[PDB]
Amino acid sequence: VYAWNRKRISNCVADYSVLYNSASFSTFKCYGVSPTKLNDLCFTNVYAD
Amino acid sequence: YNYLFRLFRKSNLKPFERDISTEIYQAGSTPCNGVGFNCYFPLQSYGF
Repeated sequence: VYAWNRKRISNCVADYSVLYNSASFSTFKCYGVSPTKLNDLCFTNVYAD
Repeated sequence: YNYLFRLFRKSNLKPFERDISTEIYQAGSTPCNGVGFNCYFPLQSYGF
């Protein structure tokens, strides 16, 4: 946690449903945006830490 | 915590519609059985 790996996500299609429909997680949350709407929205850049 | 709002619904409210429902909300492709993960109580509090 002192040295987190960041991935930059770009030039690709992002199926967030593979995250939010998966029972593989002890917690899942989204802020300012509904997770089901992330299958419609498009972004200049995305980042994963 | 005495004040609450509805965080989720199956469809948007019509003009001057009112909905007191405490039924569990199905947030994804999971069977919720009216009782957890992707199966949330739709009323939530600001905690002012």
